[PDB]
Amino acid sequence: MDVFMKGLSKAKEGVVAAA
Amino acid sequence: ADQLTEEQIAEFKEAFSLFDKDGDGTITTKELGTVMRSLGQNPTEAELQDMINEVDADGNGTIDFPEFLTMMARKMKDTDSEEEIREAFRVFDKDGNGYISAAELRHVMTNLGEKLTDEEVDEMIREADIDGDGQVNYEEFVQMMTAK
Ligand SMILES: [Ca+2]
Ligand SMILES: [Ca+2]
Ligand SMILES: [Ca+2]
Ligand SMILES: [Ca+2]
Repeated sequence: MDVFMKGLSKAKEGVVAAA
Repeated sequence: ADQLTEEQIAEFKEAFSLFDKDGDGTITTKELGTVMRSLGQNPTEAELQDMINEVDADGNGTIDFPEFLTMMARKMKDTDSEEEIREAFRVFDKDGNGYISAAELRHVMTNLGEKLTDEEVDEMIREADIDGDGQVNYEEFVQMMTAK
């Protein structure tokens, strides 16, 4: 989905901040 | 330096062609729904129309490479990010109890071939546990992401 594809970036760079 | 570089566009361009199976440089509702179907989903034409219609600037009912490029940088503007943040809770919260439990978080991670250790998941819940209710709610979930 247009927004679904947007989520990939959030789980990519955003999840990195964890460690 | 927030200036976009030519090499960075090539990095997402290669991934872009994977979603457009037609190879015509454009994504059609049939191409997205067909691959979206693999995600074990069954959306309707009206539901997809609102999603694609919102970012359709040429009114051609398809997403063109430059339209796609705008969404990729749109993350910095955080315009639709609010929609994804609220929608993501629905996918992460499988039980629909309105609260995400520890057993529930491991399930979605496992389907994607991802898995961490209990201590890693235990510490993650401790840090995100702001209200101290023992579960993560929409309040903690939206508040956890609005950090500078
Ligand atoms: Ca196409
Ligand atoms: Ca369009
Ligand atoms: Ca739940
Ligand atoms: Ca909590």
